[PDB]
Amino acid sequence: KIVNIGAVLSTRKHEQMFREAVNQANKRHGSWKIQLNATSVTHKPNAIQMALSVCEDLISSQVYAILVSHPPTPNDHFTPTPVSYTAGFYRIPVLGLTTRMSIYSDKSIHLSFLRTVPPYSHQSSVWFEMMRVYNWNHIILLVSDDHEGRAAQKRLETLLEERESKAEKVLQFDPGTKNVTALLMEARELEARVIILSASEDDAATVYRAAAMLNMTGSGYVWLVGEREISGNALRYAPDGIIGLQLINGKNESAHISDAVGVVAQAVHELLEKENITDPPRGCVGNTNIWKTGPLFKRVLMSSKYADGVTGRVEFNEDGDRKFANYSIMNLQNRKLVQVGIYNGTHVIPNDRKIIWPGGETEKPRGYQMSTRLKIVTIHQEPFVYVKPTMSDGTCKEEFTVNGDPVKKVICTGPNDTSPGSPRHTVPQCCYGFCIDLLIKLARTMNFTYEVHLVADGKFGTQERVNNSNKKEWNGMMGELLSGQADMIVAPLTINNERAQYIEFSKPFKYQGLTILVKKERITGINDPRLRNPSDKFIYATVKQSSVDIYFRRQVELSTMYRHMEKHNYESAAEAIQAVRDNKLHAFIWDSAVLEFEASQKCDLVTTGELFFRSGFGIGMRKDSPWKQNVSLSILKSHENGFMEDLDKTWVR
Amino acid sequence: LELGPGGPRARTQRLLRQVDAPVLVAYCSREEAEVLFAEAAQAGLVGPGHVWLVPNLALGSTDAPPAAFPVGLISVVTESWRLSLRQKVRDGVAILALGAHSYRRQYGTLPAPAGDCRSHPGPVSPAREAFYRHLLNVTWEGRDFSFSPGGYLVRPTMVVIALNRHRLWEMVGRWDHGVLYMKYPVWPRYSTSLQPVVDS
Amino acid sequence: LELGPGGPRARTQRLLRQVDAPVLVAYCSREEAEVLFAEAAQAGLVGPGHVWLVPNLALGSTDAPPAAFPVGLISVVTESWRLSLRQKVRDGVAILALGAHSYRRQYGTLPAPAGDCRSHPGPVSPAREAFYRHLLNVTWEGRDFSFSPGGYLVRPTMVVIALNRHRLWEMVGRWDHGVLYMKYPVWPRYSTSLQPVVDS
Ligand SMILES: *[C@@H]1O[C@H](CO)[C@@H](O[C@@H]2O[C@H](CO)[C@@H](O)[C@H](O)[C@H]2NC(C)=O)[C@H](O)[C@H]1NC(C)=O
Ligand SMILES: *[C@@H]1O[C@H](CO)[C@@H](O[C@@H]2O[C@H](CO)[C@@H](O)[C@H](O)[C@H]2NC(C)=O)[C@H](O)[C@H]1NC(C)=O
Ligand SMILES: *[C@@H]1O[C@H](CO)[C@@H](O[C@@H]2O[C@H](CO)[C@@H](O)[C@H](O)[C@H]2NC(C)=O)[C@H](O)[C@H]1NC(C)=O
Ligand SMILES: *[C@@H]1O[C@H](CO)[C@@H](O[C@@H]2O[C@H](CO)[C@@H](O)[C@H](O)[C@H]2NC(C)=O)[C@H](O)[C@H]1NC(C)=O
Ligand SMILES: *[C@@H]1O[C@H](CO)[C@@H](O[C@@H]2O[C@H](CO)[C@@H](O)[C@H](O)[C@H]2NC(C)=O)[C@H](O)[C@H]1NC(C)=O
Ligand SMILES: *[C@@H]1O[C@H](CO)[C@@H](O[C@@H]2O[C@H](CO)[C@@H](O)[C@H](O)[C@H]2NC(C)=O)[C@H](O)[C@H]1NC(C)=O
Ligand SMILES: *[C@@H]1O[C@H](CO)[C@@H](O[C@@H]2O[C@H](CO)[C@@H](O)[C@H](O)[C@H]2NC(C)=O)[C@H](O)[C@H]1NC(C)=O
Ligand SMILES: *[C@@H]1O[C@H](CO)[C@@H](O[C@@H]2O[C@H](CO)[C@@H](O)[C@H](O)[C@H]2NC(C)=O)[C@H](O)[C@H]1NC(C)=O
Ligand SMILES: *[C@@H]1O[C@H](CO)[C@@H](O)[C@H](O)[C@H]1NC(C)=O
Ligand SMILES: *[C@@H]1O[C@H](CO)[C@@H](O)[C@H](O)[C@H]1NC(C)=O
Ligand SMILES: *[C@@H]1O[C@H](CO)[C@@H](O)[C@H](O)[C@H]1NC(C)=O
Repeated sequence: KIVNIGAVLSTRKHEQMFREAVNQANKRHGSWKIQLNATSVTHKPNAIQMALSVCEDLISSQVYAILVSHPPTPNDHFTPTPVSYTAGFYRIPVLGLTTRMSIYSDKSIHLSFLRTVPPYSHQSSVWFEMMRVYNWNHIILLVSDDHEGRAAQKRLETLLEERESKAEKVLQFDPGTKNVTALLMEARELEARVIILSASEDDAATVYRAAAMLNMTGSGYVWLVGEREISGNALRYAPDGIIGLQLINGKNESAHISDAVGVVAQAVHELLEKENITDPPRGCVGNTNIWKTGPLFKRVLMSSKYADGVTGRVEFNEDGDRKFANYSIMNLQNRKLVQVGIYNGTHVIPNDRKIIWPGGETEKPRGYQMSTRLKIVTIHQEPFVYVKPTMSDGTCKEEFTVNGDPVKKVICTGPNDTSPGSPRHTVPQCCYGFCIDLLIKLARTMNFTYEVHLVADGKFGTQERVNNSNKKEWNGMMGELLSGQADMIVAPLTINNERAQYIEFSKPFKYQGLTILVKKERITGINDPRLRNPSDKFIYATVKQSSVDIYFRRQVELSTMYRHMEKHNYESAAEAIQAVRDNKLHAFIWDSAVLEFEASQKCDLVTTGELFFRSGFGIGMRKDSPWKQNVSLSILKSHENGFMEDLDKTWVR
Repeated sequence: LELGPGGPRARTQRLLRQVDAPVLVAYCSREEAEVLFAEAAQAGLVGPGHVWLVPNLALGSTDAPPAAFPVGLISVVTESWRLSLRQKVRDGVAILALGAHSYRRQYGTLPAPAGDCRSHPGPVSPAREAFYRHLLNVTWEGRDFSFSPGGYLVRPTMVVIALNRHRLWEMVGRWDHGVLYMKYPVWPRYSTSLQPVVDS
Repeated sequence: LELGPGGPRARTQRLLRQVDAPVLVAYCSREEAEVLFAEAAQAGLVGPGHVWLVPNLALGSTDAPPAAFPVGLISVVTESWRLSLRQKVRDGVAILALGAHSYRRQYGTLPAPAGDCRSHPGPVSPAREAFYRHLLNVTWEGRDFSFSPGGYLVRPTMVVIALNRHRLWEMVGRWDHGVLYMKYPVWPRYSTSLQPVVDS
C-alpha cells in the first residue's frame, strides 16, 4: 500500500522543497512500509484549465490529500477555489498554506478544506483582547460590505455578545467606491474614540486619506487595523500612530510545507490503525461517488496535535482552521513599522518599546470624548416636574417658597402646539420642581452644562413592535435616549429589568412603589377578587407605555389584568387622575410617590392597599455610559448629607 | 447528534431518551435522517404524541420514501415537487426565454451570447448586469419566479406535505400568499409505531 | 469493558470517547485499572473536567502508585492505611487475645485449642461457637473492631484518600461514625500539566 499525497504550487522551486520535506517525513515514522509518495503540479492561468489539471495528475493518481499554496502576488480567493471544489467533490482533504480569505471557512461551500494559517476574520479576536487590556468599550466597526467585512463583523459581534457589551455602530463601506466621507462624518459625532477598520488595500488607503481630510487622526483617537491595512497602498497614506498587526510567518512557504506534511503523515499513521481504508477515486472520469474513507480521514486530521512543527504547535478548531497563532503588533512610528508586542494566543505580551498613539501622546488615551453640552429629556410629572408657560419675554413668573426661598427654574422646550394630533410646534416653557433641583445640583457637582427638553409623545416608554414589521422598537424617553436625541433622562423613571437591558440606571434617588387610587377604601392591593375578576362594575386603568404596563405585560399570572387594562389606558397621569376624580374611572394604578402626593394635595381621593411593586426612580443613561459612577456617587452623597430630605420637604410636603 | 453510516451508535440513544418535547424539528441529510428516525424508533420517539418536521434536506426522491420514515412526517416543498422532468425543463426554458424577451424589448436588441473559458471577463459587463436583472423578475403562467439577489426564489408558492398512512407523500396544505390552507382542522395521529401500546 | 491484556483495543477506545459524564466511577483490578486509565488519558478523560472514584480493589501498593493513575483519584480505605506491618500484627493478636480473655471471663476457662485437618468435627462444638461469638464484638484502643456475621469489619472509621499533585496518596477526609468530615471545602482540579486550574 503506497499512500500518495499531492501539492499544487507556483514557483517551480518550492516543489523541490516539498519533495525534500516529504522525503524527510518518510525517513521518520512508526511504519516505513506505507512508502509515503508525493506528487506536484504548477499553477495554471485559466481557472477551468486549472481544475482540469487537478482532475488529471493529482486526482488521476492515488492521492490521499492535496496541498495548495498562493503565488506571492496578491490574487485573493481565485487560485485555490478550483482545486478545493474538485477535491471536495470526492471529500479529499485540501490543506491551504497561504490563503487568508474567510470564504474557505464556510463548510457548506468548501466541504473538505483545512488550513494551517488563520484567516483575516480571526484578527478580530486579538482586538477583543486589546479591548480587554486597555478597558476600551466604545468602538466603531468600519468594515467593508464584501464577505470579508461581514465575516469579521460577525465574529467580533459574537465575541462581544459572549461578554456583556455591544459595538457602538458599524459602517458598511462598499468596496471600490469613492467618497467614504459620509461615514466618517457620521462617526465623528459619536462618543466613541476607537476606530476599527477591516478593508482591502485600496479601501484602507481611501479611508485613510478621507480621515486625514476630516482631521479624525488627531489626539484621543485610536486606530486598530489588520494585515491588509498596513501593507501595499495602505501603508503609504496610513496615518502615524495606528496599531496594526501581522502574522509571524505569513508567507514562509517552506515552513508551512514542512509543518503540513508532518501533520498529514501523523494523521495517516494515526488512522491507519483502524484500517478500513478505501482507495481514492483514481481519476475524475469513471467515478461519481465520494471516497468513503475521506470524511473519516478529514475528521481525524482535524484533531491532530502536531506539536513539533516549524511554526509551533498545530491544532485545528471545529471549522478546520489553525487554532492558535502569533500576531506581531505593529505601530507606525515616524513612517516606520515598529513591533511592540506579540500575541501568544490568549494574551498580548508587551516586552519592549512604547506605543506611540496617533496624536503623539505617550500616555494611553481613554476611548471616549464625552461632551460638555448635554441634552437632557424630561416628562411632566406634577410632584417632580412642574411645567409652566413662559411670559412673552422668554422667562416665566418669578416665585418663592412659603419659607421664603427662591425657586430655581430652567428653560425647557415642550410639545406646546395649537395644532391637534401630534405635537407640531416645540414652544418653550419653564420647568422646575424636584427633578430639576436634583439636576441643578448634579450639574453643579459634576461640572457640565445642560439643555432640558420635554419628551415628544408624553410617554415614559416601552418597547413595542414597529408597524409594518416584526421587530420591537422603543418609544418615549426610552426611545429618545437609545436613539441619541437625549443624552440623559432626569425624570421619575422606574427601574425595571426590561429597561436595564438597554439603559444604564444610576443608584435610586427615590424609593417608592405601586399603589391604587380611588375616590374617597374597599380595595386591598392587586389581590382583591374584584381586580382578579374583571367586569364593567369595577373599571381600572393605568398610563399607556409606562412601567406598570410592562409590569403587567411581563406577568403570566396577571394576563387577564393586562387584558382588561388594555381597553381603558390613558394618555397621561394627570388626565387619569382628573377622570378618576370626576367619577369616570374607578381605580387608577400608579406610583406611590405621585399618587400619595396627589391624594395629600388635592384630597377627595384615597390610596388603598400596600405597595405591591417596590422600586426606585433612577437617572437613565445610554448603555455603559462613562460617567455613570460619578452620578451614582453624587446621588449617594445627596442621600447622606441632607439634600434628599430638603428636596422632600420643599416639594412633596 | 452525531449520525452517519454506522458511526458511534451510542451517545445518541442516551440524549434522545431525555428530550421531553411533543413536537420535534429535525435538520439532517437523507442518510442521516434515516439513521435518526431509526434511532428515535428505538428510543420511543415516533408515533402519536410526537410530530416531526423536516426541510427538503431529509426528503430524497419523494416518489418513493424509505421505510424508516415515520408516518406523520411533515415537510415543506415547492409547488413543482409533483411536476415531471419535461415540465420543469419547459419552465426553465420559459424563464430564460422571458428574460431574453424582456431584455430585447427594453434595449431593442437580442441578448449577447456568452463566451468560453479563454480570456476570462473579469469585471461584469454592463450588458451582463442588465440581462441578469431582467432575468431576475419574471412571472410565468400565474406562478411568480422572482429571484432573490442571493440566487434562490423569493415568495414562491410553497406546499406543506406529509407522509400518510399508506406511506405516500401527499399534499396537506398550501402557502400561496402569506396565508395557510390546511386541510386538517385537527392534526391526525395513527396507530403506526405503537408496538408497545404505551406509546399511545 | 474487557480491560484484558492483548485484546480488542478499538472497542474500549470507542466506548470511552462516547462518555461525557463529569463524574466517573470505575471498578476493576490493579492491572485493569492501569489499562483503563491509560485508555482514558488517550481518550481525554483525565483533565480537570473529570473526577474519578475507585474502591479499594483498583488500588494496589499505596506507597508506590503507578504513573497511569490520574491526579485527583479518590478512594476510601480503613485506618490500616499507612500503618506498619508490626502494628497490624499487634492489632490482630490483640483482637484474638481480648476475645480469649472475654471467653475466660464469661466461662471461667480458656477456649479449646484447634484440632487438625486429618479429621472432620461435624458437630458445631458450641464452645467454639461461643468463642467465635465473643470474638465478633471487641474494641481495642478506642477503636471499634466489631465484625458483621458475614465475617467483615462492620461500622469502622474509614478515611477518604486522594492522589495529590506530588503523586502521593494524601488523606482527604474521614468517616467517623455515620458522619463525614473532609479537609477541602471545595475540590481542587489540576490541569493536564499539573497546573492548578480554578473554575471561572
Ligand atoms: C510516486 O510519485 C511519482 C511522482 O512523480 C509518480 O510518478 C508519476 O507517475 C504518473 C503516473 O504513472 C506519471 O504520469 C508521471 O509522469 C510520473 N512522474 C514522474 C516524475 O515520473 C509515481 O507514479 C508514484 N508512484 C506510484 C503512484 O506508485
Ligand atoms: C462626497 O459627496 C458629498 C455630497 O453630499 C460632498 O459633500 C460636499 O462637499 C463640499 C466640499 O467638500 C462642501 O462644500 C459641501 O457642503 C458638501 N455637501 C454636503 C451635503 O455635505 C463631499 O465633498 C464628497 N466627497 C468627495 C471625496 O467627493
Ligand atoms: C522560513 O523560516 C525558516 C526557519 O524559521 C528559515 O530557515 C532559516 O534559513 C536561514 C537561511 O536561509 C538559516 O540560516 C536558518 O538556520 C534557518 N532556520 C533554521 C531554524 O534552521 C527560512 O529561511 C524562512 N524562509 C523565508 C523565505 O523567510
Ligand atoms: C508563539 O511563539 C511562542 C514562543 O514564545 C511559541 O511557544 C513555543 O511553544 C513550543 C510548543 O508549545 C515550545 O516547544 C517552545 O519552547 C515555545 N517557545 C518558547 C520560547 O517557550 C508558540 O508555540 C507560538 N505559537 C504558535 C501557535 O506556534
Ligand atoms: C469646569 O469646566 C470648565 C470648562 O471645562 C473649566 O474651565 C476651564 O478651566 C481651565 C483651568 O481650570 C482653563 O484653562 C479653561 O480655559 C477653562 N475653560 C472655560 C471655558 O472656562 C473649570 O475649571 C472646571 N471646573 C473645575 C475643574 O473645578
Ligand atoms: C468621577 O469623579 C471623579 C472625581 O472624584 C473623577 O476623577 C477625576 O477626573 C478628572 C477628569 O476626568 C481628573 O482630571 C482627575 O485627576 C480625577 N481625580 C482623581 C482623584 O483621579 C472622574 O473622572 C469622574 N468620572 C468620569 C467618568 O468623569
Ligand atoms: C423587471 O425588472 C426590470 C429591471 O429591474 C424592469 O425594467 C425596467 O423597465 C422600466 C419601464 O418598463 C424602465 O423605465 C427601467 O429603466 C427598466 N429597468 C432597467 C432597464 O434596469 C422591468 O420593467 C421589470 N418587469 C416588469 C414587468 O415591470
Ligand atoms: C461481646 O458480645 C457478647 C454477647 O454478644 C458479650 O457477652 C455477653 O456478656 C454479658 C455480660 O453482662 C452476658 O450477660 C451475656 O450472657 C454474654 N453473652 C454471650 C453470648 O457471651 C461480650 O461481653 C461482648 N464483649 C465485650 C468485650 O463486652
Ligand atoms: C471496518 O469494516 C468492517 C467491515 O468491513 C466493519 O464490520 C467494522 O465495524 C469497521 N470498523 C470500523 C469502521 O472501525
Ligand atoms: C403655547 O402654544 C399656544 C398656541 O400656539 C401659544 O398661544 C402659547 O403662547 C404657547 N405658550 C407659550 C408659553 O408660549
Ligand atoms: C401600518 O401597518 C398596517 C398593517 O397592520 C398597514 O395597513 C399600514 O399601511 C401601515 N402604515 C404605515 C404608515 O406603514
